[PDB]
Amino acid sequence: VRHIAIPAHRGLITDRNGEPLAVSTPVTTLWANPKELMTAKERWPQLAAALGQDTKLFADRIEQNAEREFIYLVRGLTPEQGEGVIALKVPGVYSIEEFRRFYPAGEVVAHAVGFTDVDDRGREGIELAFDEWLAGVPGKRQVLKDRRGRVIKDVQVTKNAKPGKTLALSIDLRLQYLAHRELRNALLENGAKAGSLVIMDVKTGEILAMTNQPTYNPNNRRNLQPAAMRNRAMIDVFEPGSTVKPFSMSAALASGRWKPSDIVDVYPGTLQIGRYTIRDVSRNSRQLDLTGILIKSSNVGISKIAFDIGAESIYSVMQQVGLGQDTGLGFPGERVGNLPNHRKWPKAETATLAYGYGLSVTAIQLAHAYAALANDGKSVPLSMTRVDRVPDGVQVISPEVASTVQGMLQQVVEAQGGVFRAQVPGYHAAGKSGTARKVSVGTKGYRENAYRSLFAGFAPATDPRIAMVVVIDEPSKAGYFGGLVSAPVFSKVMAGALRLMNVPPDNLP
Ligand SMILES: CCN1CCN(C(=O)N[C@@H](C(=O)N[C@H](C(=O)O)[C@@H]2N=C(C(=O)O)[C@@H](C)CS2)c2ccc(O)cc2)C(=O)C1=O
Repeated sequence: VRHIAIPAHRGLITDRNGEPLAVSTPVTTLWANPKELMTAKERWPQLAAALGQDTKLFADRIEQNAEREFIYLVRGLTPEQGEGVIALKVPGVYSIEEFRRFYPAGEVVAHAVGFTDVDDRGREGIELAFDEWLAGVPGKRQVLKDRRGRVIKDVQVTKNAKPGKTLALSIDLRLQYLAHRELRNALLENGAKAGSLVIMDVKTGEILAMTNQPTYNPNNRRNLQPAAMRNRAMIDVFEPGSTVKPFSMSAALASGRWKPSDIVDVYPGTLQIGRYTIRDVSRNSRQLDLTGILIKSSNVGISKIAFDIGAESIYSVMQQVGLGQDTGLGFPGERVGNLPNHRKWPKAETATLAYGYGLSVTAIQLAHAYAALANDGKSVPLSMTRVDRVPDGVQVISPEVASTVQGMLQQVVEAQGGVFRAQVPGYHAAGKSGTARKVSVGTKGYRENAYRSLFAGFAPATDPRIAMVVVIDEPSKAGYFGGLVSAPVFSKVMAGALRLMNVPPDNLP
């Protein structure tokens, strides 16, 4: 006598509130004993029709396997259409109860959640990451044959399978939906080719939403683009441009060489460093103060400061806030990125670092860096499961240096000539826009037709609760600046995010 393994019930995956994101539904599998089927050949065409198979090819198969002990007829029928075949009473055919995954939210959380293969085994996303947790231990039942090789059902020897454990994600489904809508809208409005949006609780390190475009339906995956399956927020890296200037500025303030009211001469909006040149886009002034360097996004201005304080001070801050650093999440295919070191930093590499080039980070890392800045310089570890206690973070930027930079970032949103489209009705919002040329397809240089539109920020400025990053690849029909393309998305999603968490408005009306 032999065994057939009976599969375990895979553990439920939910959002932070209990909304189901991946549930295992019962499905029927039918197998047969050819030694018995060959005695009821008259019933084969009826059976084959009930299985939706060709009557001849079905017969061909049962014939070739006549001497065999055990064969599958079909895997993964519904419980209704499955027991339809059982009701035909055909001798030699039996049922097994199996499980198949279903994803209620579909493409909205597909990238995060991932999916299981045909055998209900985790293969992408959280399904793969927490596969041990979610799987459980399968059982088994013994099949009992008699004197003539017929199997009997009246008696059953069974070891019950142990069901998998429930997993509550950090993601808020209500907030994911909102984030997914707006990123899709922005991507279609601007004719963009890809995008990512990350929402994080700055206090708990929880990822409240993480969505990407293009996406896919994990319930129907026939013919699928590899590009559509990428969780770009964790799997793809980019040079973050001027969105890392507040960290350069943090290093400046902490060095004791600079104060907010210092002025810097940025004339004529260019700075030649040997065989290469630094350029300011808005060459509208000769002199800017520190806040003005962020507002007008002066690459020349921040470069001069970097020469004064040195790259070592800048590199440390960026490293402490998590840029180019392991997140500790353990997501499948997740990228650490690259924050380089040189022993002795030349001026060119010192400058480009100061305004966010030469380093590569993920959206989740950028959002994590802004969360520390938002949480009074107190970096807290990332989590994609529901957090039951506010964890021990690390004070990476000084509480005072943080408040200053918080104030400065609030100005780039609210001050004149600032990123006014990032403003949130009823809330004081802080953040920084960015526009960056994409790196050349396998060459030293950069593209000049392809841009990445960035906006990173947090709100409310009076007591930051959540931080957000928006990234849009290759906008192509309605401008391309970050404060034009990414900022409106930030504004839209942040507005909804805050009210959904019942955050009190601090900027009336
Ligand atoms: C090391 C070599 N290398 C890499 C490429 N490279 C870059 O791509 N630079 C970018 C660049 O500075 N963008 C700025 C930024 O980051 O914030 C500003 N963003 C804005 C925004 O609203 O968000 C604006 C206000 C306008 S501008 C830029 C320049 C020209 C453009 O036609 C568009 C964007 C460099 O500078 C550079 O030297």
